[PDB]
Amino acid sequence: MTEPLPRIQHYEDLGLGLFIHWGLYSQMAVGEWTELIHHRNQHDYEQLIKTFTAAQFDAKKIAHAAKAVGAKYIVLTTKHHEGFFLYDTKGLSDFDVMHAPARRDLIAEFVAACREEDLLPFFYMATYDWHTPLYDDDFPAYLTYLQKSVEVLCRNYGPVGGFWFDGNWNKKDADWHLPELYGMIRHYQPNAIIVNNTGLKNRGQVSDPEIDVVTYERRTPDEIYHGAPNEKYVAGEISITLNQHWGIAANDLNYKSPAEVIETVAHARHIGANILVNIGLTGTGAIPAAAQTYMHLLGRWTAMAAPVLYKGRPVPVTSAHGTRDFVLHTSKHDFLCILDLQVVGNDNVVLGGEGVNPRSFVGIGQPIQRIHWLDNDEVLSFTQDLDKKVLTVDATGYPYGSDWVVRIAQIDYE
Amino acid sequence: MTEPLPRIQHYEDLGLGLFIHWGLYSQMAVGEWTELIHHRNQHDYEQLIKTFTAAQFDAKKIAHAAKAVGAKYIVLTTKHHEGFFLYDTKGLSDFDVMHAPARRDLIAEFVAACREEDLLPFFYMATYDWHTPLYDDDFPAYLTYLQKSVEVLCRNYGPVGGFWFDGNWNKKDADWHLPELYGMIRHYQPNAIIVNNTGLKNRGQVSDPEIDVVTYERRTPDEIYHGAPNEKYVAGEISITLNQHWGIAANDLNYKSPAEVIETVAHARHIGANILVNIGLTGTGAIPAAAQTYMHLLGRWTAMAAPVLYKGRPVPVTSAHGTRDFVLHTSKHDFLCILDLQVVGNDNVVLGGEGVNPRSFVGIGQPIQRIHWLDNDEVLSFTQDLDKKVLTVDATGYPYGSDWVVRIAQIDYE
Amino acid sequence: TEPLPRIQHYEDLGLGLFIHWGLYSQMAVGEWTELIHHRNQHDYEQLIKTFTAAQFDAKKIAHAAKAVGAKYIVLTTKHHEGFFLYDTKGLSDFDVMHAPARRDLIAEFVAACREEDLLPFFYMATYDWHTPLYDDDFPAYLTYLQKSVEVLCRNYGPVGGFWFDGNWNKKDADWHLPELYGMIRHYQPNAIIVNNTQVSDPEIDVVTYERRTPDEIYHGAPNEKYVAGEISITLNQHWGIAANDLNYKSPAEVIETVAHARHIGANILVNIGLTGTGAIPAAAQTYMHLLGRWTAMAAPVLYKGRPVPVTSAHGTRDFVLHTSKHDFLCILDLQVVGNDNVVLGGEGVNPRSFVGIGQPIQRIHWLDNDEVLSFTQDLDKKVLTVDATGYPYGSDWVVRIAQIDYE
Amino acid sequence: MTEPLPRIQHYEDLGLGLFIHWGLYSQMAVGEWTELIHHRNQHDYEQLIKTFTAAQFDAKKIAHAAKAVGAKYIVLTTKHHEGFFLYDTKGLSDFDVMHAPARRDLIAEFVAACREEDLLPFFYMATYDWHTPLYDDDFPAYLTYLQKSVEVLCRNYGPVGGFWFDGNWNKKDADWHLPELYGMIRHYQPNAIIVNNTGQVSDPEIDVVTYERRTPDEIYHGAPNEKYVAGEISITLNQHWGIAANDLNYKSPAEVIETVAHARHIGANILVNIGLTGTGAIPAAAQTYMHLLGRWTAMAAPVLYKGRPVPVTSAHGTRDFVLHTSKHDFLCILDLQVVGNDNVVLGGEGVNPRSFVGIGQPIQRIHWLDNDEVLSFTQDLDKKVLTVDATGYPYGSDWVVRIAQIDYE
Ligand SMILES: C[C@@H]1O[C@@H](O)[C@@H](O)[C@H](O)[C@@H]1O
Ligand SMILES: C[C@@H]1O[C@@H](O)[C@@H](O)[C@H](O)[C@@H]1O
Ligand SMILES: C[C@@H]1O[C@@H](O)[C@@H](O)[C@H](O)[C@@H]1O
Ligand SMILES: C[C@@H]1O[C@@H](O)[C@@H](O)[C@H](O)[C@@H]1O
Repeated sequence: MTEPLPRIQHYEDLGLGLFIHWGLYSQMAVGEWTELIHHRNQHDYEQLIKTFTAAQFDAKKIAHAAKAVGAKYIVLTTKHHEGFFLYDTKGLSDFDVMHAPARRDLIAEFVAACREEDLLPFFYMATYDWHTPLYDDDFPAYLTYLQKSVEVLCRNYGPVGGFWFDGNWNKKDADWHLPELYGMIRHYQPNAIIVNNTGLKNRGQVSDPEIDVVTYERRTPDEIYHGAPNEKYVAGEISITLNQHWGIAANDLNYKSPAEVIETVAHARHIGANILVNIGLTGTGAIPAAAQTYMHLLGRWTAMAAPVLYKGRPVPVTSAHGTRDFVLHTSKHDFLCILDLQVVGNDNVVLGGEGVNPRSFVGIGQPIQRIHWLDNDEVLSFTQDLDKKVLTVDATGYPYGSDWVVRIAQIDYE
Repeated sequence: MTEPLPRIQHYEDLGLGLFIHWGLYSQMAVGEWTELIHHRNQHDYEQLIKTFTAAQFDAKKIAHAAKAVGAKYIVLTTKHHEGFFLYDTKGLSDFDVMHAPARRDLIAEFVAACREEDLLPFFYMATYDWHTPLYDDDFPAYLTYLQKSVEVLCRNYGPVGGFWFDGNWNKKDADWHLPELYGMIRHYQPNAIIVNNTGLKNRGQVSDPEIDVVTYERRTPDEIYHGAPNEKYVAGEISITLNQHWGIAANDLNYKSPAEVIETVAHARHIGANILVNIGLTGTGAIPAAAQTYMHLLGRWTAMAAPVLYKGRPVPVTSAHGTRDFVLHTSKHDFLCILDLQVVGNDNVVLGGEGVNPRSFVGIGQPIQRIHWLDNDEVLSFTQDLDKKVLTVDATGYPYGSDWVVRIAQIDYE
Repeated sequence: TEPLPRIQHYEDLGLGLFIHWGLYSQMAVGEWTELIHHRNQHDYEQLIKTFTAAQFDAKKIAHAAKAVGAKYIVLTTKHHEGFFLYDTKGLSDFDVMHAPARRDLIAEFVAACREEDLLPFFYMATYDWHTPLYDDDFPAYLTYLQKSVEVLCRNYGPVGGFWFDGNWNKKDADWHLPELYGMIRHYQPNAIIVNNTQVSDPEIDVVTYERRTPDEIYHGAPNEKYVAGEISITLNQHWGIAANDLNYKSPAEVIETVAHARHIGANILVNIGLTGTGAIPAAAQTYMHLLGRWTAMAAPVLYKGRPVPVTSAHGTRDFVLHTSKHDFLCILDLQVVGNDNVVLGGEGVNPRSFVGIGQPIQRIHWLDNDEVLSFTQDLDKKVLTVDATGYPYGSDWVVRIAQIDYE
Repeated sequence: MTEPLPRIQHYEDLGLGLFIHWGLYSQMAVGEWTELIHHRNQHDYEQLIKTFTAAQFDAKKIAHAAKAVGAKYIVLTTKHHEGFFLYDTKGLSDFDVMHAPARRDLIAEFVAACREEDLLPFFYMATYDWHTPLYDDDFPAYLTYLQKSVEVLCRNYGPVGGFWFDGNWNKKDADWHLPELYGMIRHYQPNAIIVNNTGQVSDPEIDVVTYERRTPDEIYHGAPNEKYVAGEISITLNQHWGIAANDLNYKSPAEVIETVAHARHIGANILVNIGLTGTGAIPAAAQTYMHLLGRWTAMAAPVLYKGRPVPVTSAHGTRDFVLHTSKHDFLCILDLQVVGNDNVVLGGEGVNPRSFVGIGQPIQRIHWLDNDEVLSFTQDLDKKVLTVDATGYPYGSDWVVRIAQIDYE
């Protein structure tokens, strides 16, 4: 029964973010966990620092691509489990980009590029670290090292959109000293969104009062947890990757369809969450061609969906038996999100979408002036039963040559 | 009881072809049927000839891309329903590429490029034509025009891999004079494969003795028809497009997953058919970026599957209850094609593929020396019951960093 | 093309009861036992000596048909095993007159049907395992088959129909159907002829279909004779009784299949296998009582209702049936209504739509309890949307039927 | 992770029980919740006591039917939400069978019948009660009334197999004084099984938790260092527990068999429910299900009682599973077809390899329980793989869940 604090309300309006995984692992192109899962010799793996040139990393291109896909923030891996830092740690560690041939603070380039495009920069930081022996040998000292690495991020790069922490699940029973860590963040970055990824086995959990967002990794839940009754509201976020891996994986051919990606983005909004779509950069920091294809396709959809994608919120309006349709609410309009439509041919050439296609909703109590598809402005016919709050629209199929996967009709009230 | 003629045997070894739709419709990017389905003014639509530059058509790059994806032939639209010819009709018509600014016989460039890459060139020819008034006003004269247009293709381009006719379904009861049309083809191109697409309502029918291949458009059948029992054997072919349209359609976002494309290719081989994977070129003749992504991903799979994709054939060996696995036979080996595998993590991090995974097959009666995955040469453990012809393998999951969608194990016999 | 009167009458029957009873019934391991279990023929045929029919009461069978809402009964007069349940008058010694029963069972059956206003139909297997003629002299077999049918055509008065089964065993043979059906037409001009095998002869009235045929059935060519259709269901996996077949379908599935038949424009036969001595088993009685509650409720539409070009909205299994005065919405996948405290699933407003109704509606009500439903129409697009309320607590009809009353 | 108490171990060996719903509601045949859900006038509904004759209740027939179906206990509704008691409450209430024309202690008849058949009598008791005003108007006094009603059951009927409490879910936040209620039960009936249908372990004295029918995974047996608790699932034949004449939505007999097998697989007991008629008879429809289930449980007798879940999984895409006794393993195999022949193809004809992972011991022989046919098999002992040719049913039979006994070397 609490409502979101302004910065959280601002976060929910972001809607869609791009997740970016890039580290030393990227050179191998066999997934970001390669060092542990393939049981590599650490010394040999860590030699990858010597060929980390970042020769194709262009933060401007990345920010441009995020803008074009309709993303409003980017979460970049500043340090993954491998423990290599993509920024200047100022003497905290020698395992950082300043000790690689790249010799560029990549996080500085990233934040400048985000600002030029009006995107919020978010920093992913692994809390489970494979590089520093402090992790197992002196946990209290490890917490200090982690906190210092975050402190550098809080003080050297201007205002930060958010932090995305990951790895506390590796030591479920430890005292991670979150009030000190989060408190430090609140001191230097009062407006930052704090996310703690509590991992696959503990979905929806709030690990500290300072947490703003709970995560659902890889897969969508049925409902988003918004925090205990009477406590601070926390937002939710789902994250998906295009194939089975987060870092680039050259021989992972198991990509989701573009259509499924569109349905997952719409679905997140339906259940009241943001969604992160992940891409893994190449070894040298380029967006791979495959990811570019997905971004172009999703980008066509998000441009069409712009009136509702950001401000639209769940509302107690359900769809009729046997359909996957749903409704989103802004302060001026309702929007019918309609799935499973077909292309329209003509009476001679039948594509599937030709016949009258009544789609009903329960929970709309106000007389409607008009309804129209966002993609082409066609006006739909509809009937209402105001007492039972029933709306029925004839959801016409796609014009030949197009197929939006999730089609959106805007409702204009009297 | 008949066996395939040599040319048809050669056809079945092709396995995979690339279908290419390119015409005036391409400039509009709203599907190849746009002229009819969107009720365009014919005069105005046909003005698209004036901006047909083919400025980005490079037959060499196209043939190279076909070779890299593992295709062994290409079917190119020489004339679609719109009735515009991509070749020099030598006085038959003014509605051809020689009267467009391109001024290049595109079919000549195509055939030369195919030959350099050892690909068979196939010519798609629409028999239902929206351009010539002969079609409705004087059908007998239309048949003469169609036959002459095919005759030009038969005499001016060297040996032709095949012809892919489409549109007889528009007049199911007409006499199309197939003996004369196919007799002419047999005269000039005795070795050509003749395919007649009998359309969605008439799957797998033989419209003349000269037909070599029956088609199944868009969708896969349960069984491939090989002709009436004592008659000429005919091969089968399934055709699929990446989204919902054959020509390019910019706002059709409803793409199939790469994984489904891989499964459909494997499936086609399982049931004893070739498969055509379709791309629509841009207005100026380029392979679009999205199609390139699919070709790169499918290309990794077909390179791995090369030992079996071409020579492999269906064999009476079935898989155990509840699996989608199947077997292909070459003269030296059997190959287990195994679906629904997961990635292998480790003891600590579980991804799904870790446990022993017994997959059984019924119909293998010969003792086996060894079994190994094509992708990494790992040796699989197995047991046999020779009397009941049971084989059981432990189908290990993918090494982290990879996912082949359909994984293939080669059997080596004693 | 218009159905002949007898075929129009047939389609109004709607539901029939199929009865399988033969020597196989004594073994209670399915009607194909002789062939599938590779039994010694001589030994199997000895079952004639214990065929007493001690518990066969044709009146109880006719009563069970009436209670289930069936309008005809198809009885196995001779199955593949080749034993005749009637007096063949010298054609064969392998008939009920040579068994201890010593009763013409078909005569008792026809009298019982008549008393209950039901049509008697005779199943006759054309694939026969008894007579050596079948393999050793096919032309003479056809004569024997025809004679056995002739006895049925001439000794019992007017018959409802004949249900032939087995031509599929020899798909390429000449069965001499014009002679066989011509003989039937001579003695029994009004009888329905069904062939369980596509139309194999002009005299066929009804073809059989697979119970899961999705689409409305084939009625023959535009200028040809109209042929009706029929689907069949058995309660478990076997037609004759099978004591250790526990794989019974749900009553709900049986109800759905009966409704589905009407939706695609077919009759439906529900099968029971009698015990060795001719009794209806207790399990079959349970199904009859449950289906019988449904068919009594559905009576306004079950007989006269016909398919009509009105489709249901996306993701629904709902369908419409038409009589001359009314349309009926047949609505599936409803839930029971509890309250605010006790949620059973059927509580919320439940809009179910249909496309193809162009006339203004006065009133719509459920057949089971007369509750009036609210609805809206778009007459131009022919859309109807009803609030299909869920079942009153304590009931669940599986297929619920709403009658439409027009203005 | 501790070992079950003797009484609980004995409970798990019961395997299958019959649930029986019978009360005043039965006379209306529109479900057991009719009084509340149909918003009936309380005074008028409660008049049903005057026609409660029990004229067709025969506890002996009920116990016989339970025995024949292979059930080892019966849970009878002694008082449902309607609040009418099927036993002599000895002055606690006038709304009991002694004030109805029946004038017979039905629970006494029930316990005697169970004993003659070697079945454990269990008493269902609704804790959510619609009759007494105490329930809403004076909850502390209600708890006393409930406890007294249970006390009568604990002192007047000899040793009681168990109690099956239902209704605490109506007031999830209330203090139900379970230490006192269960403490009283422990005093008079130390060996009784206590089940609380929570709609979680609500008190240390609970022996059995109830679970959903469709629970996929092996059940929760209590926190790691604490008392082991058993599990139980329930199924009814249609949508209602009391009789409901116009509820035609019956499950298939096949689904009932699969649910019984499934309960064993997850390590639970299962209750199959029947609702008696107004006058206390088993309806004909219920009899059909019991005859069918009975055929299956008689065949499954070697494993149904003593069989327990074990870490042996089935191959990809099958629903097969394994149960373990001290002498044998049993393969429970689903989705088989009938065997015809080459000419008449019924589906079960081909070799049908079904695999399991987790068996590490060499096997001597495997055979179907229904007909003793010996199955062929191969093993890979290092990877613990077993593959059997699971032959289809002989024509004329179909067991739904077929069971193969494994005999070890
Ligand atoms: C988003 C994912 O979440 C974590 O749990 C990591 O282990 C993965 O590598 C990835 O970063
Ligand atoms: C392969 C497809 O087949 C035909 O039927 C054409 O009408 C389509 O446009 C396309 O070329
Ligand atoms: C109705 C069924 O149909 C036939 O084909 C027979 O072979 C069956 O035994 C049964 O009579
Ligand atoms: C077994 C069922 O369990 C309870 O929750 C009751 O409310 C039902 O009526 C029935 O007794």
